[PDB]
Amino acid sequence: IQTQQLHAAMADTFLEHMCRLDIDSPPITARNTGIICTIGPASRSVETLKEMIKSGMNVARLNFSHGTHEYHAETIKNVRTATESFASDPILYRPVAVALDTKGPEIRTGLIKGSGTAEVELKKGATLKITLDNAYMEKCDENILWLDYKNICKVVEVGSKIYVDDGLISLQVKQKGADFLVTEVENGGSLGSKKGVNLPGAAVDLPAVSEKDIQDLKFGVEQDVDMVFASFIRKASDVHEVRKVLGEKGKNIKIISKIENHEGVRRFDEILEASDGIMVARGDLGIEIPAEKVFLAQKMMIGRCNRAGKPVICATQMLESMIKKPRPTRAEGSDVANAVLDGADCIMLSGETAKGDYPLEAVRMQHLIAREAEAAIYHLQLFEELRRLAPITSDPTEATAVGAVEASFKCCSGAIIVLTKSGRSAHQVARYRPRAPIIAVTRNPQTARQAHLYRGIFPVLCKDPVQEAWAEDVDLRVNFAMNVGKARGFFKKGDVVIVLTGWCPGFTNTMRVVPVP
Amino acid sequence: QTQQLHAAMADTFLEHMCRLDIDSPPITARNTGIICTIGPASRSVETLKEMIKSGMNVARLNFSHGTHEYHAETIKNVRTATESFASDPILYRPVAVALDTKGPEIRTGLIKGSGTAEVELKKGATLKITLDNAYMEKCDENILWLDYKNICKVVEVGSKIYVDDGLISLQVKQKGADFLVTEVENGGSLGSKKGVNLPGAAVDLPAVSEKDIQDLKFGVEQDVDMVFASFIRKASDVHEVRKVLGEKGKNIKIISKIENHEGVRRFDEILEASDGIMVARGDLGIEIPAEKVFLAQKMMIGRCNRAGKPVICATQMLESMIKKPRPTRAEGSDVANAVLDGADCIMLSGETAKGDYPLEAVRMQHLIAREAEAAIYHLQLFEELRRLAPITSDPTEATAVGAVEASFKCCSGAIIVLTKSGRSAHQVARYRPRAPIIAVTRNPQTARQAHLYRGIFPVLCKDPVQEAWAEDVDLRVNFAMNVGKARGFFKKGDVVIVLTGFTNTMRVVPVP
Amino acid sequence: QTQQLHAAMADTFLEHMCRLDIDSPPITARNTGIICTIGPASRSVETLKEMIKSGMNVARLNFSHGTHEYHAETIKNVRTATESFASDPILYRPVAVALDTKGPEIRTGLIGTAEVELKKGATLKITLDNAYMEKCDENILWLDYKNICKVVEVGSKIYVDDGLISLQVKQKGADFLVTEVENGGSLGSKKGVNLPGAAVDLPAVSEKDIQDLKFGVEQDVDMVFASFIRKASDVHEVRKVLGEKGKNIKIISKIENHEGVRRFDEILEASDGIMVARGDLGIEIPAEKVFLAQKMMIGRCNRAGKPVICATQMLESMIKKPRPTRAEGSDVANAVLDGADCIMLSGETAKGDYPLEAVRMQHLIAREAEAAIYHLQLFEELRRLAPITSDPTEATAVGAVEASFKCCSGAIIVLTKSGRSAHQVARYRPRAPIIAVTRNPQTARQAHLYRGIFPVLCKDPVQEAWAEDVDLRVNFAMNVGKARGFFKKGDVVIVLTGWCPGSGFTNTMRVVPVP
Amino acid sequence: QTQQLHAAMADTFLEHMCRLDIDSPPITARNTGIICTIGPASRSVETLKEMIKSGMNVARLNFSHGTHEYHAETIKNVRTATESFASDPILYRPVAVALDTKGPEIRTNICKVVEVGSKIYVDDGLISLQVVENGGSLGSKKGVNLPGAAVDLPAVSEKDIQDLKFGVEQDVDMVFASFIRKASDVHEVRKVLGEKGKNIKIISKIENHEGVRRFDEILEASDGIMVARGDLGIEIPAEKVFLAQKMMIGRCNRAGKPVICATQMLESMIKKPRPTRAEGSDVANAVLDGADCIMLSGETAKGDYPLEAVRMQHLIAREAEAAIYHLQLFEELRRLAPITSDPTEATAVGAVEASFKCCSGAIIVLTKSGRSAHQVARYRPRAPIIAVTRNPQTARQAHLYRGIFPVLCKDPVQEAWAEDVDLRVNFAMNVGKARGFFKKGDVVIVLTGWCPGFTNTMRVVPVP
Ligand SMILES: O=C([O-])C(=O)[O-]
Ligand SMILES: O=C([O-])C(=O)[O-]
Ligand SMILES: O=C([O-])C(=O)[O-]
Ligand SMILES: [Mg+2]
Ligand SMILES: [Mg+2]
Repeated sequence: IQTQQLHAAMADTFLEHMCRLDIDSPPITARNTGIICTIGPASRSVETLKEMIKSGMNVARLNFSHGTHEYHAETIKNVRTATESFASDPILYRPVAVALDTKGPEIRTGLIKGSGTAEVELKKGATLKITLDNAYMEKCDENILWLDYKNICKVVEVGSKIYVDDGLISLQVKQKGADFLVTEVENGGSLGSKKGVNLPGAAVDLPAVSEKDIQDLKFGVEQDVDMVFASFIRKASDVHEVRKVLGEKGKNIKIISKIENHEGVRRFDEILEASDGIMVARGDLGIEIPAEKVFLAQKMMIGRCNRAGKPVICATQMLESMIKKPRPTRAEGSDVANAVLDGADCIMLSGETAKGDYPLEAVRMQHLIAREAEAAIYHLQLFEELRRLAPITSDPTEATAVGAVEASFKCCSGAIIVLTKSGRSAHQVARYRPRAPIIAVTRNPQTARQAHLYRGIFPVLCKDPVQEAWAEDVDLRVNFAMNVGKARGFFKKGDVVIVLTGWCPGFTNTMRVVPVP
Repeated sequence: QTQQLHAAMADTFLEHMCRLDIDSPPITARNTGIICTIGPASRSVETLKEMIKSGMNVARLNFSHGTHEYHAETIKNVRTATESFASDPILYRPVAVALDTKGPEIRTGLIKGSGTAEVELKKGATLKITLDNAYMEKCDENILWLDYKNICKVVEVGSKIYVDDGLISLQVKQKGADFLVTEVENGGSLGSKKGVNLPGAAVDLPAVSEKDIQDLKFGVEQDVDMVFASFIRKASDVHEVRKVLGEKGKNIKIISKIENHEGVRRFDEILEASDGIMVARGDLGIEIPAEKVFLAQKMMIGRCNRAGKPVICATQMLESMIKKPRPTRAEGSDVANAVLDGADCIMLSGETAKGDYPLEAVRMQHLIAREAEAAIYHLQLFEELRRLAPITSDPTEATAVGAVEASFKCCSGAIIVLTKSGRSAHQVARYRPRAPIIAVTRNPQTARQAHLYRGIFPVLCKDPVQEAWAEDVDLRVNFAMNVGKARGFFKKGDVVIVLTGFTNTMRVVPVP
Repeated sequence: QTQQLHAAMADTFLEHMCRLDIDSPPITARNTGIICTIGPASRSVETLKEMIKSGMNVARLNFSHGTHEYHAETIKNVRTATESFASDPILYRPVAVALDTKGPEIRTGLIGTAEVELKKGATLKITLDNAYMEKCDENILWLDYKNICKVVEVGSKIYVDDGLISLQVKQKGADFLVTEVENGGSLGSKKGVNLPGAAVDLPAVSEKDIQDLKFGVEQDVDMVFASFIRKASDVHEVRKVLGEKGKNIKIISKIENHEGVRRFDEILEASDGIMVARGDLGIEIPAEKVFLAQKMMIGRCNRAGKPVICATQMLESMIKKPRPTRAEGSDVANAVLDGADCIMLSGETAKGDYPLEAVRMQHLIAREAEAAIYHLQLFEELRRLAPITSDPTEATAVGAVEASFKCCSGAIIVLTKSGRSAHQVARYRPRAPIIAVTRNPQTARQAHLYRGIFPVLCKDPVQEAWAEDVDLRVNFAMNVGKARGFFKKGDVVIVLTGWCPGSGFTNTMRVVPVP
Repeated sequence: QTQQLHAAMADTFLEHMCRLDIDSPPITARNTGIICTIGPASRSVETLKEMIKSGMNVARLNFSHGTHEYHAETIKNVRTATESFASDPILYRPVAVALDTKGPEIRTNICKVVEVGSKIYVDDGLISLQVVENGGSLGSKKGVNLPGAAVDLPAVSEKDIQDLKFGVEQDVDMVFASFIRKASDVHEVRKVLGEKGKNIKIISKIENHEGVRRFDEILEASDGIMVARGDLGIEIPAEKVFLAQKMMIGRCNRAGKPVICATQMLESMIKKPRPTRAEGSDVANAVLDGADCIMLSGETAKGDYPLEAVRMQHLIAREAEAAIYHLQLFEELRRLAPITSDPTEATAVGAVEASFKCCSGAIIVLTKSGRSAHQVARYRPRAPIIAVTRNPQTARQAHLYRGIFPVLCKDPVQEAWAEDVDLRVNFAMNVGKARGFFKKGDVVIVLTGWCPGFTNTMRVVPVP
């Protein structure tokens, strides 16, 4: 039996491509889809972080909706300690990126009985009074809930719907007031502490980048984070507000815009052009818009991101049951596989790794599903379509990238080795979605960390000193990439690989089809 | 724009995705059938009436549990709620009845103590699986009885044993002809009569057991519309089910359930022998690695679409809705991608049998499937189905593919097909048109069995046969006109396709 | 297998080419209409009879020459030869009459069959003095375009005999032109003249054209080939001249210059059809660009569902020889493969020595080319590019063609009054021949403009029961296909009819076995 | 826009036709080679010089007429005219020499192969006979065709053996083998050429039904194919020739072997200064079919306007090359290409893909034998392939492939391979600039090796 679903790859129709998908055809060793994991109490120790990197974590996500600046600074220190514990072997060292997820214009409840882990049961048809009196921030119960959004009574109306936690608890405003709302519980359950609140039909007037967000962003600039997941972005000027706060010191920090509402979907095109990447944050999105329409927004945003060549992240509840169970549901396995088939550069875990009981199992399961799904990609149709929709340009590097991907398909290349300084040449290869893994050799540690945003880029950080002869320096990094693929099992001596370098000390314009040793 | 028609005109699948519009409302008609498992939560006539209104098309009865007395009351309640809408044939919705056989299953004994007595299995503990029937009703943390008497002949040291949907995992360390000491790998609250899986073993249990025979015969007496045959491994298994149904139940459809590696490997011969396929991801996710299930699902749905047989994607599609009133983002995506794969039917098993939100589950499947039907890249699917269609001289196939083509060119409100056995309407559903298929029939069984096919909206006509054949056809056609008008599928001045008669007449007619 | 069905099953156009089999015989039916120019070599009733037997469907009358009496006799002979087969409606082939306009032509003077040798590099003076009209020589030349000096410039090119003689304008006199011969040759009398880069100021419809068009309305012509159409307003002038009496006369606009190509879209919308008139076009634009205009116009006509004619010099060597050249054989096949509804002969039939051999050769090539069409790709593209509409006939038509591919129908039988339902089927280009049954003799004749339509004229009286009248005409189409070899009983065909007497639209499709 | 780039972006072939623009000017480079038959009208050194200036790439010598001294002289005039431009290596265009064999010809055991009622055709099918049907003017020593008969004449006669060895001694670049009917016939030609002429390309001419029926054996055994429509149009029905032409051109494109469309492409230009509309369509459609080369045989040997015929083919081929639906053609050639791990094929297809992405002005290929240039032309790029070589034979033989513009580098080999590469690459830059293919600032694709022997390096560089 052939491997990597190569029999399905030869199908002349997408229907026959489906008919040839073989569970007995093993995939390749390399996994092209990046894995972003949210760090929390269940994954903050250096010990867990080490195994998580070994399990397939590429980006550590820090959710600034919780915790103080000292809490996150320790998380960053632990991430770097666990990551650098493998730095002794540059061939096996896997770079790990650090991502700052902003709180954003969030609405959160108060503390229930005074404990963040405490909870209180709610019943259907019961009455719960929402208050803005700060005398009940930590005195929330089954009858009084405190909110942090002071202007709620001016944006919701009688008969409006209010959702708590992840849309699980629903409330309808029956009575209004100056600083209180009397709502009826429809969908009862356990109400916890500091849970998220959504007002779908309302136009929340909270700042896209609040003062806390500005302070949190400056903290990220000082901690040398690699990217920013900016929450509740609904327009391009919001993306710009984040970039100005990052200022000159953080020019190279990637801004990933999170689409979590209808306006963000409506204004997606202007948002995508202004951002470095997009996150389909299905948690809030699944509450702001009807649940049955979320898959339309996901496939649309991933499609437009592939067309523009910018990274897109599918996130939230991909393996939600693994928070309490060691194995996912069949729906969860399909969701991860379908996200990769959609064309998502990265898949995310947020809860399965931050607080769940099986954080390692969740990361390995994502690694396994993404690997199987990448082989099931209909590369024949995907590559030609990406070719037909690519604007014609006289940029020599873009021609080198598409020429490398085409050559990698013709000879079934073991890898595409790209020597890059900023990552751009490597990104231009990933935009055409080659089957072969992209080994991006760089001396810049930031671009090595940021390379995980693009599908298929395996960044390797060269710590060897710069040779005086440029041809020797190039040959060093290529040989460095050769040893990485050999040691990681991507290729072996005698296999064929594509090598992307420059010809003279500017941009990658040289393409070589070389044997491995 | 509506029906995602701006995306439907894209010349590339990538642009078809880019044009998916959450503000583009779908049509009223919902093409994908919804099969619901009946249990304590949805067994009552009053709840069953709401189930039909919520969008339920097929009632599924899991014979792995319950007596014949229990299921006969379920079937009695299903027909009572269904026939309570029979006073209006325009609005009457036919509901099929499906029997899910137990099959070659492996289940644990009753834990010691109460019937609800559960035990706890801790990771790093030992457990001795036994056949001694003395512990059949005396299971605990140390001993555990199984109903598979040949387990010691197919398993060896180092193999894995799964209990309770693979949530509990065991590793056998020392094997004997009577005892099997094992090491708990995961662990959890272990209950009674829980299913057991042996992935690396070749279980030699009968495909159609003694209990399966009496259940199948019982299904024939209860006039069931279809049978779901569990753990079908080879085409010879399908023939055994057909043999039991015999002459009395020759018209009952056999939907083979693929649940193991052997069934996937022999899917071609199983599909040829069966009337349909159920991708039963529950056991399949335990018999083969979980990360490979989506390959088997997309393979089986594709091959069934290629063969024109109905395929069902099942199990845990909206699992979190058992306890919660809203699904997860992965579950909403799982339903949509199942419909985008090409699945004729989607199923609920626990979300409707024992869950706290059975009507919400059905309602959610209705919303996602209708939304996913409009997002189907009909342009590429039709071309590929035509190209890959086996060449025939059958006049009925040329008429069927002509009606679907004509339904695209004019974006018809529906395709009205007059049929007795349903084969005419099935030949239209094979090419997967966007417009709904209003299949008018007088055969009650045909109207119930029609739910297995995508897009077929069956309507039962109880009018007597007129002497003049042209008089009778015009009545059935007008009965379909009033149905599509009442259900909001089309309106006066809209254009629909009519298929009459072998079926050889195709008409484009404005709605009166 | 036959009709290149192995090449038709190819999944790529390259493999479709690789499977083209010279040993795969085509079907009996020929879908491309053949238009033949009548002249001294083909005007007799006897010769016209053999032309119909050889495959002639439309008779073209070139009104650049001949008087109204000469042409009236031609039509009488055409109708005499055509009606000589009227005794058997099963084998009767309708024949159309087409009037080719004189148009804004420029013609030289008179030099008694006298010929003058023009030498390269010599000086040739073009004058407008009507005193040199009958005295044309190697030194002085007279034209009938009295406004030539105001539209041509110094350095412009002038062509004098179907592009054979080339001239370059060196000086611009008060009422004359001083040119330099570039491509010399034998200069005759009253030869056509082309001014490529100039904006000719001649009326689109001249006084002679008005009378010749009125003559066409009175002689009951089926179509008009309107010469040198350059804009939509020209087509309207032709439509207004035809008036109410000739409202149903199809106007085929002839594209013969750059402006006609540049403004093609406005011309096509206003016309009933298009002719790629490559004679003048090959002189007004560079010859190497003509195939670009030909394939563009044929493509846009296929997209709009309007008839297109490829014309001029398709078998030019057959004027003097009994066999065509390899370039001529390829040209006809490529015109059919491009998507042309009709192919034309103009000279190979009017004055050549082998008029019948030219008609049979077009019939043979068109039949072979029709089988080599990549119907798989063509139908898919025509399907994807077809505007979505709620017209019941359009849905029925595309459904019939789809069904004919699914079952390899032997034919598509269409019952039509005006021809529209048959035209709507032909626009999707089915492989099977379309048998259009009609009682209207004009729609039977005009149907030859559309590819694949085999018109048959039913002379039986209208039955009182509509179902009997439908069954009569359908059975008539069955006997026609049987006698002509389109199918044998047991074959499958598609039948397009109405549903009620007086529905007003073709809405019923039946896949029936052949009687 | 230019080069029919608006029509190139169409998503369907029908829309590609609808967008063909007579006002969209083509590029300067002409990719289709032009083969001209030399005769009394084109043998002078003066005329041959103008013939090269008009666009002639291959000189064809028809050994059906003339003695060895006539043909030996003709080669001398061709080489004299060709080398008259050798003083400037940037403007020198190599010219190939082709030997067209007489073959098993019949000209005015016949009684043992025909029967009563059989057809006999004389001249170019102009006179018909039944054992007179189509009368006419009969000349001396005219060709005769027996369509339904199985002629038992030797595939390679004694005259052919002596004529083929004569080609080996005159250093011809290729042989046009007439009336090839089987693979064993092609092998007979290779044996006569022997070891001394192993590198002489054999182009098999398909002129009868058996040749079409046995086409697959002939393509595998030959270096190239000629659709010789003259004899083919008499042996098989005239209306069926376009089927054989499109079949043979397709199978050659699939196999990556050169194919020549020949005979009567501009036949009326023997006596007239302008072609017919059918002739213009024939040349353009042959290029659209995928023909590597187009031929003239009579329009250049004896006609009154040999130069005008060469320029007209040059103009039509350039116009037709822009009208090719490259989008579908490249995708189909890619999907139908056997999967291989050969770095040169991966390098070649990557260069063609990159040339489409940046609309490159040229694809510069540094090659010794021509293989790397041939592998690029098989994927049919829109951009011209400038093949830089030091081998003079491969420069002449490169004209058989569509799009290859050969340039002969006479500069000495530099010691550092990087300097030799930079020398030859800049040589290609000066050639394309001097010919108007590109200008400074344009982008081109450069194909070289990586070490001082497979071509594996591709560079996307601006024109200096
Ligand atoms: O913020 C998020 O990640 C979300 O809403 O899922
Ligand atoms: O006048 C014409 O018909 C032409 O130019 O072909
Ligand atoms: O001999 C030839 O070249 C021909 O017949 O075309
Ligand atoms: Mg956050
Ligand atoms: Mg005229």
